[PDB]
Amino acid sequence: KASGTLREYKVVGRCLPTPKCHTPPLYRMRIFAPNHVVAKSRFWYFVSQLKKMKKSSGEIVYCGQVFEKSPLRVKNFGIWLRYDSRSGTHNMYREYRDLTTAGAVTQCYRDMGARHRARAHSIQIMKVEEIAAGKCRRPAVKQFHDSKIKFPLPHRVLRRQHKPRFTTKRPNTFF
Amino acid sequence: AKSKNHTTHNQSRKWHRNGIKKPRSQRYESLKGVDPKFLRNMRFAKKHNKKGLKKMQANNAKAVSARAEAIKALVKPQAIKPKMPKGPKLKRLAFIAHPKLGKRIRSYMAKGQRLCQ
Amino acid sequence: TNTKGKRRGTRYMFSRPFRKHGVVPLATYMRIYKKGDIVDIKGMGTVQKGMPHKCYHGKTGRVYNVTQHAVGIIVNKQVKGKILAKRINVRIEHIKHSKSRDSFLKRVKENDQKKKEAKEKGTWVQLKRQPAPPREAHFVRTNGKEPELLEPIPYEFMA
Amino acid sequence: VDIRHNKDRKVRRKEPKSQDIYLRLLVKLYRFLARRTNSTFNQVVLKRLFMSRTNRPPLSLSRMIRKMKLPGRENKTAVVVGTVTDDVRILEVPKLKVCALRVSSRARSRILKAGGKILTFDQLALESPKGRGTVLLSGPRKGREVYRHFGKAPGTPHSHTKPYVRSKGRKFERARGRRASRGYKN
Amino acid sequence: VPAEPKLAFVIRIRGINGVSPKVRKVLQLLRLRQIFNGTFVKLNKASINMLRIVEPYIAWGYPNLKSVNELIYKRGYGKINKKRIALTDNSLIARSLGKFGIICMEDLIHEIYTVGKRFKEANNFLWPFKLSSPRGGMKKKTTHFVEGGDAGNREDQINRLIRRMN
RNA sequence: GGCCGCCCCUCCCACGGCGCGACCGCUCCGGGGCGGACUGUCCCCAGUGCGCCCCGGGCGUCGUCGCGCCGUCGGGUCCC
RNA sequence: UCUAGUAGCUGGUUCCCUCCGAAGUUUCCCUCAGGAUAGCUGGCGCUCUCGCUACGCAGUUUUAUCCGGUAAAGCGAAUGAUUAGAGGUCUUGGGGCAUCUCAACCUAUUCUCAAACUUUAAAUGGGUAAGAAGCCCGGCUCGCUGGCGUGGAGCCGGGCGUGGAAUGCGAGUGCCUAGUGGGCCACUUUUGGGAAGCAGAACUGGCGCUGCGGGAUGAACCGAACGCCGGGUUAAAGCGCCCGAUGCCGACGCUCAUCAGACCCCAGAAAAGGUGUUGGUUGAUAUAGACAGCAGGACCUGCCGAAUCAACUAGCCCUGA
RNA sequence: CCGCGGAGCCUACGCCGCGACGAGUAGGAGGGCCGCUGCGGUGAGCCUUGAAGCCUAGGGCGCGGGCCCGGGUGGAGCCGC
RNA sequence: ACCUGUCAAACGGUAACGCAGGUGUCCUAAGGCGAGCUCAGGGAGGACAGAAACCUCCCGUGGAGCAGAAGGGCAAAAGCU
RNA sequence: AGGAGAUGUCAGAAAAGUUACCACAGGGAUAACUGGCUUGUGGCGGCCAAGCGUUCAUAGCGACGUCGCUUUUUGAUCCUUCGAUGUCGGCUCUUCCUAUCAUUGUGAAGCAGAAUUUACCAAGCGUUGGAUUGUUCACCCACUAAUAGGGAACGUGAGC
RNA sequence: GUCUACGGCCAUACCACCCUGAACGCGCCCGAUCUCGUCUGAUCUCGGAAGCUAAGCAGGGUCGGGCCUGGUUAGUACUUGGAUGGGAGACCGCCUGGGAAUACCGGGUGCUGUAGGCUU
Repeated sequence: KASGTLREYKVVGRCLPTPKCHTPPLYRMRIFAPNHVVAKSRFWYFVSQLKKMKKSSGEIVYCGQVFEKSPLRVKNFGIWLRYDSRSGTHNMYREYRDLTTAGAVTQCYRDMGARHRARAHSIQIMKVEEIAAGKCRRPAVKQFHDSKIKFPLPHRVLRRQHKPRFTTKRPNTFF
Repeated sequence: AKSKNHTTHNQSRKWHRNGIKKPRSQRYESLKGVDPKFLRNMRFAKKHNKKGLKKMQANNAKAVSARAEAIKALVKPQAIKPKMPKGPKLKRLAFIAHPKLGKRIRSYMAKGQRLCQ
Repeated sequence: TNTKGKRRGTRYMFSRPFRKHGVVPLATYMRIYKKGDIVDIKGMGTVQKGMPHKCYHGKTGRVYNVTQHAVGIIVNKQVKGKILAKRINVRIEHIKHSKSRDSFLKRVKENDQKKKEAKEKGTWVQLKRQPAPPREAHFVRTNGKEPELLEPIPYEFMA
Repeated sequence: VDIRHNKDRKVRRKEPKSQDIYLRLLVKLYRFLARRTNSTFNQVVLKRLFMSRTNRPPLSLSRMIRKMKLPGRENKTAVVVGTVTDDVRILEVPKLKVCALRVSSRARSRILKAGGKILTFDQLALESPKGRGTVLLSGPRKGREVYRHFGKAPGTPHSHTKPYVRSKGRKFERARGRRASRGYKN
Repeated sequence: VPAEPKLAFVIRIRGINGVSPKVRKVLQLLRLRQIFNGTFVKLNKASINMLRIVEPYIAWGYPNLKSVNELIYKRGYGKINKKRIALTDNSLIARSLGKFGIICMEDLIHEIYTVGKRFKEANNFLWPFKLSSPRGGMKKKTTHFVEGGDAGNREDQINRLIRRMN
C-alpha cells in the first residue's frame, strides 16, 4: 500500500454463517491505513493468512476510526514490526515520540523507507503500545526524558529565499 | 534460404472478425444416416396415414363438440368502468391525470377554480 | 512435425481409472437412449470398437440415430474459425446421459405445476431464476463476548 | 471510440438505377404514398420499383391463376411489380384484375378476352391508394439458370450443382472424379 | 451490518489501445466504449464477476443520492429512436418510459437510485454518460485504488471522483 | 378545513433489548429396572455400551408459540 | 530475318477528394524468390425486424452439468533412480582363525529424484443446457419391434404465455471478388544452444499500415490512436537553467565518493570485504563493582569509578573495478 | 370581408430536420460544375474595336484536382452546356 | 509417405537437421466362433537330479503373454490348449 | 463393372558429369572481410584455503571448488554491404590504450651487499641492428637501460 | 432376525487369524448302472441321502493391514489478472480473485432390487 498521514481503524469481521457453524467467532484488528477502503483490504490480508478466512466467505461487521485519547500528551511508542529486505525477513522493535498513535506509525513508515529502503507493502506492523519513560531503550528517544531540557537553535538557514531574490544585505544566521 | 515453419499467430483475430458462427438450427433435420430399415418403416407409416381419416375426423369432431360445450358452460365476465380511487393521493392524482378516465372530473375541478364568474 | 495417428496423445484420456479396470459394469449397456436426448462422449479404452475420436472426448451432443450397439450423435466441432455439426457413430460404452438436460426438464415441471397452483390459489409466485442478490442488512450479536484481537505473528526461519 | 465501421453503410437501393422517366414518375407517386400513408403495401411496392430486372422475374399467367384461385382471393387485384407473361400450357383463363408494369401482348389478349381488366400502377393508386383487396405476387427469383451453378462446389462430395461446361457430351468432364472406375466418385 | 449496496457507478479510466479480447467484450457489454464514459450497474453476482474482469480498466463505487441527481440532471441524455437526445422536457421520458410508470426526471432518478423493477429499462434508456477529465488529476491510472492508484472498487470515494468529472 | 408545534393519554405494526411461561428437536454432566457382550483383581470381581421407562440439567443462533416491560427526529395520506 | 523470341527475376507504371480496408497462416504442387486452395478484404445487393406522432445473436458473466493429467505434490504407494545406519536369519558365500566377524537375503525405518513415472491433484481451459421447435391431454398409421391393451417413430386435433438467469446488441443470406501467402517485436509459458540484437513454438497485444504527448535521441516501451478550429481539463511524464511548470518560508530521515549518485524497455558489473556511518537481532559482563589506563605476582589483585564486549544482520558510501 | 389581400419555397436527381461518427500501406468502390483531343446536337455563343499561345510583386474562387477576371505580348482562330 | 511416447503450457491444434524409437512386413492362422484352463515369479517337498530336466502342494492383481516399436487394453480375458 | 502390373521425390516428369575458357537474370532472402550481439574457446584478474615454502596456509605460490573482466585468438550467428566498402604481409607515418620491459618516486620479501622477485602512483620518454621464411607467428646471432603488450574498417594499395 | 436363485452399485464388500451358527436352505458327503469325460468318477456329467457343520458360506471379534470418509498439512505449494514494484541477476514481495497433495490424528467396515423359504 501507500501512505498519507495514517489513521487507526478498528475493523471487526467474521465468516458468513454456515449450517456447520451458525455463530462464527468475531475477530478484531487495529489497522493503520490512509482510508477505510484500504483498511478493509488490509484486514482481509492478515485474517486470511491467520484464520483461513477469505473475503468471499466472510463479511466486515464493523470498520471505524479510533480517535486518539490524549492528543495533547507527549508519549513514547514501541512498534513491533516485521519487514522484508532484499535478502530475508526480519523482526524489529523501534521507538518514537508523538502525540498520537497513528502519527507514531506514520513516523515508522517514513523511517523504514529512509533507513532500510523498505516500502509499505513489505512491512507488517504487529504491535504498537505506549511505553513509559523508564522502559524506553533507544538513546534517540531517551535524550528527551529530561525535565530541564534546554537547547539553542544554532545555525538557522534562511528559508525565505527568492522573496526579494536580489538584496543588498547578506543574511544573518545567528538569532 | 531458411524461412518460418508454422504459426497460428493472428489466426484467432481473423476468425472472430466475421464471428465463430454456430450452425443454423432448423425445426426439421435431415434423415441422412439414420437406420435404413428404420426409414423403410417410417415411409410405410406415412404412406398409409390416409386410412383411418374417417376415424380421425369423427374423434376430432367429438372433441370439438365437447370443448364447445365446455365454452358454453362458462360465461365471459364483463368488468365495470374504473372509478376514482379514494385513499392513496398518488393513485387519485394519476386517475385525474389520465386523459380518458379523468376528463369529467377535470372539467368539474376547473369549473370550481374559476374566479369572478 | 508430429504424426496424424488416430490415437496419438491418448495415453491418459483412454486409460481406465485406477483400480477400475476389468469387466465393464452391465448397467452401462442397460441405459436407454432415445432420439433427441443429450449424451456426453467419453472414450473407454477397454472397448476398442466404435471408439470416438479424441477430439470428441469431453464433448456433448444429441442422439439422432439408434442402432443395435451404437448411437449416432450430432456434435459441434470447431475447425479453424467455423463450428460445424458433425455426425459420429459411437458404441454405447463410450457415452452416458447428460445430467444438465435432466435438471432443466425437472425445472419445467415444477414451473408448470407452480403456475397451476398459483392460478388455483389466486396468488403470484416467482418463476425466473435470479442472480445472487446483495446480502441484506442484519444484526450481529456479540453475546457479551469481545471480539478476539488478531495480530501478525513474528517471522521465524524454519529448516 | 472502440467501434467498427465496416458495416455502417447499408447497401440497398434508394432509387432505381434506371433512367426510364415513366418508372421515375411511378417512383415519385409511390414515394409520396409510402410517406403519407401508414400502408405497408405502398412500402413494399416502392422497394420493388427500385429493384433490378433479375430481382423482378417475370410472372407466368399460369402461376397467377394458381395463386388467385386460393380461397378468399376472389374479387381481389393481383399486383405484380414486373412482367406478366403468357403460359401456353394453360388452356382456360378466368377473369382476373391484374396490375403490372409490363404485360406481354398475348397475355394481355388472353386476359382481356376472358373478361378481365389490366391496370397500371397509377390506376392502382387511384383505385386502391392503401392497397386494400390486393394479392402481392412475385415471380420465382431463383428460377433462372445462374442458380444451378451456385453453391457447394461440383467436385465436393454431396454437391448437385452444375459445372461450367463448354459443350455437353461423353468427353466433357465425365471421367475422373465423376466415376469410381476413374479415380473416384464423391 | 448494513445491506451491501445494490447500485454501482462505473467509469472507464483507460483507453482503447491494446485491450485483451475478454476485457474488450465485457467493456462493450457495460457500454463503456470510450474513456471517461460512465454508467450505472445493478449489483449481483453476475455483474460483480464481470466487474472483476475489467478491474484495471474501470474505477467504480457506490453512488449517493446527490451523485445520481447531478449526473442525470447535468449530462443525462436519452436513447430515443437510437438517437442521443438531451432530457429537456418530461415529455421525452414519458413517451419512451411512461408505460412502466416513469413520466418525469424525478421518476427516473428514483428508479435508478432505489433500484427495483424496471431498472433495466430506465438505465438502458440513459445514454452512457460522457464525463470530462477529472479536474485536479488522478493518482495513478495503472494501479489499484488500495495501492494508491485509481482502478477497482473505491466503495464510497466514487462520489469525490464524480464531483470532479461531472 | 387538515397537519405540525407541549401535556395525561389511545390502538396496531416494524426494529432492537430485557424477563416469564408453554411446546418441539439434540445432548448428558446425570438417577433409578428390564436383556447382551468385556476384563490375567473374572465363582465372593470389576467395568462397557444397547432397548422400554419417567424425573434432573444444558443447548438449540440464542428454535416455535404467546405474555408482559424498556428504547425509536420509527411507520399507519403523520392512528384515534 | 524468324523476333516485339521466353523470363516464377530487377526497374518503372502519369489528376483530385470521399468511404471501407488486409496478409505474411492451412492443404496440394520437381513446391521453398512461384502458383492453386481455404482464410483475411471490398463491392453489389437482397430477405426480414423494432419503434413513434423485436425475428435472433454474443471473443462476457451467472446457474447446472460433464471433460482433462499441466503447475504442485508423492516415493515408509506401482515403474525406474538413489544415501545411511538398525533388528533378525535359510546362507550351492568369503575371510581371519570350536568357530567369530563381514557380505548376501529379509523386515521396520531414513536422505535425495523423474520431459518420455505415478495413487492424488489445481488455477486458467474446452463442451452442453437455461422452453412456444416448449409442456400437457385425445386420436390415427406402420410392412419395423413384439407374450401383451408391447415398444419406437410418424401423422392429425385440443389446451396452456408469469416469454421461464444477468448484461448488451437489429439480424439473416446470395453472388462476384482484389491484395496477401518473406514477417518482425513484447509480458507470460516454452525447445535447442554457454549465450546472442541467435534459431524454433503457444496465447494475447503491438509494429508492419500510424501520426500524436512522454522515454534527450529510437519501428515495437509508457500514455493515447488522428476531419479544420476556440475555451476548459487530464493521462504517461514532469516543474534549478537550456525548457512550459514548485520563486511551497513543503515533511521525516539516509548519504561525501582523490572513478559519488541521479528513474520501466535501456544501454554496464559479480563473488568476496570495510573499526565509514546508520539502524536492527542474539548473547554476555558490571556494585560483592564494569571496559580503559597506572603496575605487580604470574589467570589474579590495588588505584580511575559507569556503561561495556562479542557475533551476526542490512541500508547508503567505499575496495573489488 | 370598413381591409379583396397575405414573404420564401418544391433544379423532388430538389429542399429541410435530428443523432452518431471521421487513422491508413497493399487493395476495393463512389463522386468530380477536375483536366486533354476529336464527333453528334445546342449556345440567333465569342473573335482583326483582337482568337490560340506565352509572361505577370494585380483582384479572387474552390478542401483539392484546377478555374475566372485585370495588365503585357501575340496576330486568327476558340470555348460553354 | 506413415506410426508410438514426449515436447505441448490438464479440450483439440501446435515448430526446429528437438529427444527416445519403429515401418515398406508377418499370419490358413497369429482370421472367426465355442469350450476348457491360468500366466511371470517364489516357497516347501520327491531315485539318479546338481544354480537350471520332470512330478506334487501352497502363495501369486497379472509383476507373464497377446509376432514386429511404444503407449493403452485385457484373467472361468484379448493370454494357453 | 470389379481385381491386378506403379510411380518410396510415396497427390504419382522418362534423365549422368565437368567448366580455372565461361555466360545471363538476379540475390545482401545467402557464404568468403570489417563492423554489431555473444564470449563457449583464447587471454587477463579476483574469492576460499588443502597443501608447498627446513620451521610457517597467505614473503612468494596455490589443489578441490567458485565469481568476474576483455574483445590483440578462434568460434557461434547472419543485422548492414553482391547495379562492387579493392584482399595477406612488409615498407612509411601519426595518434591513442595500459593489462609497466626500462627510466622518475615509493611500499614488501625467505630484502646482509650485489642481483632478483611481489605490489602502488604512473604511458612523460624509450623499446634496436641482422641470418632463414611471402609470410603474421617463430627461431637464432649481437648490441642494449629495456629490447613490454596492444588499438585506430584485424589503421594505412587514387601512399608504394 | 436370517438364507437361497438371479442381480445392481463393485473392498464401508478385500486380506490374515480367532469365536459362534437354532430352523429351512446352501454345502461338505455316499456311489458309478445309465448320460457324459478323464492317466486317475480328483475335476466334469450322472444316481443318491448313512453322516457332519471340521471346511466352504453367514454373523461377530482384532488399540489388525488395506479400503472409504473427515481433520491436519494450509490459506501453505501453485495459480487468472496488475503495476514506470524490488533486485546486477537468480528470483522475491504486494494488489485482485481461485486454491491443492504426503507424513500425522480421528470415525466407519456393505447398501440394496425381483422372486421363493426358515424363524409355526
